[PDB]
Amino acid sequence: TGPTQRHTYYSECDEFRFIAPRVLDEDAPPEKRAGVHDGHLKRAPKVYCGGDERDVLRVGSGGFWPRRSRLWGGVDVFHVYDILENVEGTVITLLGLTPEGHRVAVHVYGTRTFGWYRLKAFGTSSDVEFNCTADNLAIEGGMSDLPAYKLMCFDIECKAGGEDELAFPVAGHPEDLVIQISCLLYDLSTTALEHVLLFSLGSCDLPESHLNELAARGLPTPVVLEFDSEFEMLLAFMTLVKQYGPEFVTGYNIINFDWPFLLAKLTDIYKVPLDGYGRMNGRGVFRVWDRSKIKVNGMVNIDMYGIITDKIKLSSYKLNAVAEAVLKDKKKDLSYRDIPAYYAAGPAQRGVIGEYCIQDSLLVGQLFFKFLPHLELSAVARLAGINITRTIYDG
Ligand SMILES: [Ca+2]
Ligand SMILES: [Ca+2]
Repeated sequence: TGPTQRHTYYSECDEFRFIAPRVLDEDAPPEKRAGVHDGHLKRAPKVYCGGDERDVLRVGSGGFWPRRSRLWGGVDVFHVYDILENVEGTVITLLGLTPEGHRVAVHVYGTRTFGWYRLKAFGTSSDVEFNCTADNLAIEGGMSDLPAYKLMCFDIECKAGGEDELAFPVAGHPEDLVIQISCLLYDLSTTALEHVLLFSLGSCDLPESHLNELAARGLPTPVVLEFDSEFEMLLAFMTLVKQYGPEFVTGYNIINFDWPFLLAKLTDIYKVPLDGYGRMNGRGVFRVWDRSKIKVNGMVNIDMYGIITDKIKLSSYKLNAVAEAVLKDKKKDLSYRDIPAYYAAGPAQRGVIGEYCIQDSLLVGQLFFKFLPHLELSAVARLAGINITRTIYDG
């Protein structure tokens, strides 16, 4: 039988373009440690974690990252945060959470924005889905606290791989690789940090001092996901994005750098269709366009750089200067000038790259929870009668 509408995200993958820095071949002689390998490889993408080893696209009990996924590849009151329009007649899809924290999509038929509602083959990555008409819906008065939506705060590190290692990385150059992704998952209602993930191209041993500091701050112990190539890492990040499905996503300059870089790699280098990687399982919007906008269906992208430049007056809006100014937190900064020499040194030094990548995402979380931009944007979305996505990206 299978799904009525085809899922277009990778639920399976048995061959891919393998691109990796040759310096990770710590067993190879120096004459062959320069540049990147770039070829095809006929095996399933895989991820390593703490000595254990899994296929990236396998779903089961032993997963290295959290999921909020009912369906994978077809295998098996509410609060609305976002609304999709699609054709089946025009169907209006309300995306949301119940008080229990189940993900819902309610498909409203017969038509020709943020708050609680009452009711009176899935098209999406939800736990339950409903067909109804607009008369089956009413605003649930007396409910105003946000359900347990999830925020993903993320940051990429890139490494230019051409004859100048200090050159600004260009996504269209196959040898300019994403080498790490920090991915911090928070509960948006309680503000609790629930997971600290570091995606790493190559082996990566975070330092004891960093692990002890996070433990002393009472924060979750980081999970390091190690990968042999850029595609396996990018596929796994997108797999987490689809499987965990953070309703809100934040970062610093993620709209003008991180998202455009990732999506350029995924689209141009690897030929991965992005239209099933949002909330919808295929034929959904997932696009960056030019400073940039972004639309990912079912995901609210909030760039803290935009929020902060709009809100504080500063001599510099570099994340470090902002952290010193706003949080009073004097972050020590790893230079982009350091990254190539550290990356080539071994898993301990790639661990130092990892620490600073995690610390960056942690500051952006603190900034996020200070300004609470989602509260400002949802308030405007309610008042102005438009969805929160359009509230951000339209004038
Ligand atoms: Ca960033
Ligand atoms: Ca960074």
